[PDB]
Amino acid sequence: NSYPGCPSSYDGYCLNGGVCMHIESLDSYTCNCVIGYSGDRCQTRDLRWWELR
Repeated sequence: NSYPGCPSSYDGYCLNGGVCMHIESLDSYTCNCVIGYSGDRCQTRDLRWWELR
């Protein structure tokens, strides 16, 4: 499941320019970036159309 969360236990999980979101798949926290950036946060500073509709 997906859940909006991102404590200060990490450290700007999202960098470059991305939002922070908590996951329920394993109670893990992820992040979302934008074109030229994505993955676990914004590490994947690449393209790869990662969007639908």
